[PDB]
Amino acid sequence: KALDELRKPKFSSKYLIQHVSQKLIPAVKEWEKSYQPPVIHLGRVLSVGDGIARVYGLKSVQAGELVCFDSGVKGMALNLQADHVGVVVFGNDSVIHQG
Amino acid sequence: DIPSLDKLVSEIKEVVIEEDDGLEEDFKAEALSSETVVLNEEGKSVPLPKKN
Repeated sequence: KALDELRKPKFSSKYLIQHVSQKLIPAVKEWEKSYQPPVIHLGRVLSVGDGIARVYGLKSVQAGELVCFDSGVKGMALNLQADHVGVVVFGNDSVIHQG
Repeated sequence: DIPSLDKLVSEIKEVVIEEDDGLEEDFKAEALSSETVVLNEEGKSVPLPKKN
C-alpha cells in the first residue's frame, strides 16, 4: 500500500549516474588513494557531436569562458547548467571523445 | 585678385609625414607563450599535459 508511490521513480538530472559514480567509487576502500575525478577546474566530456560538447564538472567555470580540451582544441562554455556545461567547440569535434 | 598657380603652391603648409608609425607607445605587450596555458585542480596557471 505504502510502496505504490515508489513503483516508478521521478527525478531530474539526466546525468544521474555521473553523480552517483562520484559518490560510490570513494566508498571503495582501495580507491581513496586520491582516485578523484577533478570537477572544480577540470571536467569530463559527457556527450560530443555536431560541434557541441556536454561537459561534466567545471564547477568554477564562468559563462562565456574559453575552455580547452585535452586534444588541444579550444572551446567556449556557453550553457552553464545545473549538472553539466554546454561547450561550443572552436575546431573539428572529431578529436573530442567521451571522457 | 587671383595670383597664380605656382605661388599658390608656395602658400600651402606642408604637414610632416612621420615614418615609423610607433604603435608601441603606451602598449604593454603581455608575453603570450606557445603552449596553451590552462588551470589545474589547485587553480594555478599550468601548461597543457601531454595526453589527449
